[PDB]
Amino acid sequence: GKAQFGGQRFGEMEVWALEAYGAAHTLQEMLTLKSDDIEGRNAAYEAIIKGEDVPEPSVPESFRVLVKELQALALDVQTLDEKDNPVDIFEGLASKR
Amino acid sequence: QLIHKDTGLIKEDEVFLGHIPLMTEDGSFIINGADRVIVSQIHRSPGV
Amino acid sequence: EAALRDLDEEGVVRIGAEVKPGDILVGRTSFKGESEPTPEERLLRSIFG
Amino acid sequence: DQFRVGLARLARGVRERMLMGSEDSLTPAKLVNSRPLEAAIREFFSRSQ
Amino acid sequence: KKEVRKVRIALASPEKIRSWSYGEVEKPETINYRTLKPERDGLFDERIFGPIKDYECACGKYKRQRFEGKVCERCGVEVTKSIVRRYRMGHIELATPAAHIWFVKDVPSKIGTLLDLSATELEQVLYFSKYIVLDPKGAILNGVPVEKRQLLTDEEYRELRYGKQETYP
Amino acid sequence: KARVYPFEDDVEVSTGDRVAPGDVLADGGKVKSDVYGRVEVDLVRNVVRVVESYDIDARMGAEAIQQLLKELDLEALEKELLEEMKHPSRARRAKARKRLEVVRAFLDSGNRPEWMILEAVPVLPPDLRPMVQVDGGRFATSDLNDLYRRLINRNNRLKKLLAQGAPEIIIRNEKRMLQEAVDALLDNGRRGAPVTNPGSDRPLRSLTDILSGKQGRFRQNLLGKRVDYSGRSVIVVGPQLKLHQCGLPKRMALELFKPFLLKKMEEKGIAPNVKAARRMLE
Amino acid sequence: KISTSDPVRQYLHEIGQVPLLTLEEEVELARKVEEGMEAIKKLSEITGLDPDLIREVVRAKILGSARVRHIPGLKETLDPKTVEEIDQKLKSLPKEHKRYLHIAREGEAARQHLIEANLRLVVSIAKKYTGRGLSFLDLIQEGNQGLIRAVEKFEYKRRFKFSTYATWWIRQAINRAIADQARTIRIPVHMVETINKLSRTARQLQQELGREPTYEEIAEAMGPGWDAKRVEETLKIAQEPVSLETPIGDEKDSFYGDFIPDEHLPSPVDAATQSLLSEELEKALSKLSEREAMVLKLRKGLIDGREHTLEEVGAFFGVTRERIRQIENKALRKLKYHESRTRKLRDFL
Ligand SMILES: [Zn+2]
Repeated sequence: GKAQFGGQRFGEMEVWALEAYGAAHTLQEMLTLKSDDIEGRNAAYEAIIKGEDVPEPSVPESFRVLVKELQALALDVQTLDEKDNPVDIFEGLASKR
Repeated sequence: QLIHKDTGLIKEDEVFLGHIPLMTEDGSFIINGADRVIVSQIHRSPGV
Repeated sequence: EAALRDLDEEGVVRIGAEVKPGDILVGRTSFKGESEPTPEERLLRSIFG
Repeated sequence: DQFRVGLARLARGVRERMLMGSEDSLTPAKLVNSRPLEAAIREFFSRSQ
Repeated sequence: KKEVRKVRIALASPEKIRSWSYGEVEKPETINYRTLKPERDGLFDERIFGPIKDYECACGKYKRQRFEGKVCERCGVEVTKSIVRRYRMGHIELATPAAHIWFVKDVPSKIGTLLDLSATELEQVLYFSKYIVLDPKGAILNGVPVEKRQLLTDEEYRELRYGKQETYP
Repeated sequence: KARVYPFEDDVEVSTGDRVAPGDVLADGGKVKSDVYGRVEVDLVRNVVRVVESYDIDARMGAEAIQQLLKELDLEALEKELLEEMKHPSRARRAKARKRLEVVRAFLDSGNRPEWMILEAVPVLPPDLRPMVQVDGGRFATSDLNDLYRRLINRNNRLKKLLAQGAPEIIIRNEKRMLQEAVDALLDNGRRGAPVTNPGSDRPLRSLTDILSGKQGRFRQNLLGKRVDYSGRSVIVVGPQLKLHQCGLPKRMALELFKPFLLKKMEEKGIAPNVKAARRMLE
Repeated sequence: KISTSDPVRQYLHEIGQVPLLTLEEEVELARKVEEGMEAIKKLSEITGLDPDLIREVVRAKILGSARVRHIPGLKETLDPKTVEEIDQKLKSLPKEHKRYLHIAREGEAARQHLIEANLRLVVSIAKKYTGRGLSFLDLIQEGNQGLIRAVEKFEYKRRFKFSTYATWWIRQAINRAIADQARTIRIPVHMVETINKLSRTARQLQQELGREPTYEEIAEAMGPGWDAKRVEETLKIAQEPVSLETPIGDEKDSFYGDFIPDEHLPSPVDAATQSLLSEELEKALSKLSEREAMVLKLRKGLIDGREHTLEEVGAFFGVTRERIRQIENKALRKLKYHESRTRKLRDFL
């Protein structure tokens, strides 16, 4: 903002570096909580506030968004598990009727 | 000067619609209050 | 109010003031949430005028 | 040169006037408009690389 | 509450497509300017995409989160986080079928590369605009009876539809 | 080119039907017509011109193609092309395989060719292609809406036209345009390029474009995110520091840990509650 | 040639069109149409079936089968079944009537011809409505429909050229659609009128006045109900607007959007605050006048409109507003001052 700072441009080069080390979580939270995962951060904040541990990372808007773009391009993108069963990344607001 | 086949030589000697910036005593310009500068750039002279 | 000590000049802050990040160079006011006071806030607010 | 572009851009304008231009209800600046040239140069400085 | 381990990518069943759409856009209308309102049946008709105000209908007949997810019997808009507006998808129903380019300009042009069709010459020519191919039947002829599906031109087409006519001033 | 069939006593059909020879024609059955074509009704000599035009089906655009996709058993072509695989040693054997793998993927990973065609166009959630007010009475949006718009426009127009039993020409032509709009949206520029009808003849950022931001070779893509508990400053050397240490401007530090900090505060008399400390530091 | 991205020219093969519509021909065709409809009327009536319905039929058949909408709006009309049913019926009708049939038949067919033959007249017009803000094509097609209408609405009986006639309709459908699809935002026509009306003047003013006249100037200039700040709002409203995908001064990888922030969603801070809020609130709430502590909340706190007294009376399905006044008092009062002890929400405002 004006009286509010912006965030550091965490890029591939930095991703790469991180990866190299193997700090899975960091890189995750790094890009999720610390950045694109909505609900997370808030939940994150609060957690910290109450002096609690940290919740786990969901899907980064970036990606969700992505999925949509695809869909918008008439392209089903399906998250699946081992049993090869679809998984809703929007946990509801995607499932209609 | 606009004339007519009928040798109609009516001359409205005025049209100040447009004004243009001026160069400071030092050589720079004032654009929207901002001191602006113009960089003389080079090129391949016109010839053969 | 102590936050108005200097910016008292009917809107503007009085010239020659030692300002620090967070003070008010200028005071401005508009209307938020399309000027609709939260019902949640509503209650709270009432409890003190 | 920049003066010319918006300049030539005015003549384009002025030539589009002989079309529906009256016998002699066209003489001065009824055939005029700075905006095009105005912009050109203006646009120039202000937004010039 | 659990985790995943496999991502998929498959085309979209118009069904599947429709299986997503929380409605269908029928109207171009963006937003009403006088009040900045998601034009009804338009591109922002929150009736389709949802509340613009988390947990709250249009006409406002419904507000508090104390109406978990009960549709509006009036404005016909649900009640939940307006956030869903950036997630729900609607669709358009095409009066006629339209081809997904990524299966044309991409070579081999999958589809044509699937119909013995010139990744351009054949494919393009037809679909896009000008020429026609014989869909199912073609008994009548010009020497050659038919083409199970081979190409044909307009004049060709009409010289069969209208047979043959001629005006003489 | 038509067969004059004069009639008299009983009646026929309706000047437009395909007949060859059809069950009945005119005059209580005293008339049929082994030959094909379409009916034309004369009302004077009770005669009937029957230009020849057997009923054939030759459609254009998707519909056509679409049909084909449906009308096609892979299980078939599969083993079919399989029979060109080596037989024509090198020539026609090349193409064969090519075309063949496709199928296998389709054939194998359950899908359906028909799918590649469209009649159900998806739409991005609003807040992903928002419309927001900006400056002293103006707003902004994404080209999509626009793309999207024009499209809709076309389709709905189309409807009427059909609903209007109009000259398949303008019709076709229309469809044509529609199709354009179609792809125009999906990926603009892949064939002719549309731009903001007005002003900057710049193309409108289409799906694909927007997507992979391919208009950069996806080599320079805007790859990167912004972190929340980040900060930056110039560096200096700390001879005092011990290998695993590093100097940090309190001030800066402060912000980065605000929350944690806040908590501690509260955790200590000094801070009754949160918002307290919160403002307490503003 | 290849990427012969010029639909224009293609459609422009309207030269292959035989505009040979001599008066004598136009004429002929004309009557042949009216009659065609008049017929339909008889029919429907002489059948108790809907007229539109009829002609709808008449079309398909004449419109050939290679053209039947595979999806008549997805089964609307049973294009392959309910259709013939009608046919054999009409066909199975007496000559006197059945004759009307082939009439409408020819009637529609005729129509078609007429249309096309003047498809170029169309174009010759669209040309003038160019730039205004809409694909030449779209332009064309629109005027095209306006034409058809003109056809429909047309009494040849009154002797006079169709060209000049329909030419009208075309214009309308055009402007019509211009006002419609032109903007990115849906706005009234009368709106448009004036809008242009404005811009136009601007020139006739700027020119004369030598300078850029402002509200006042124009507001006056404009007329009957023209206020400066009015003028003002208009322009604002008459704006284009702007792309989020616009590259920024960086001219490299920045886009307007990269800067628009979101305010509809609470920062983890607020979110937390509110949740945190929602907490102590009811904390106090509970340890209080059961049905009477809930009253206010149950009202706006749960739905809408706390202290709708004259309502809340029957909303409590009992006690009168008179008493309500009281309740509130002690209720709130008793609270806050009690909460002067257990300080909680005291750290808000
Ligand atoms: Zn409602």
